[PDB]
Amino acid sequence: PVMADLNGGLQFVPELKEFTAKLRKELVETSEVRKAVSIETALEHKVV
Amino acid sequence: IPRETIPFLHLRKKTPAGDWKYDRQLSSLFLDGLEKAAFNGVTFKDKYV
Repeated sequence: PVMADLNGGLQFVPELKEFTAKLRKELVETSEVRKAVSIETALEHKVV
Repeated sequence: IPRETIPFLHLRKKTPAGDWKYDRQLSSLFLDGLEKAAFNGVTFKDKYV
């Protein structure tokens, strides 16, 4: 019987769980803050 | 515990690679606690099992 590790090396990056859970927790921040800052400046531009 | 020698009752410890290798220190405090538990005995008071 053979095993065939077609894994890119993801057994080496250590503590991948939150290493993963951080990469996306940042992609929602950088996404949502540029959702909120963008709409209010566009809203700022509507009161001046 | 002789060097390079694995005792019969050893605890293990994950290595950053992912497997589990015999650790000696971490299997030391288990194993002497046994030997302590064999001369004085161990108490489980207030356990809930």
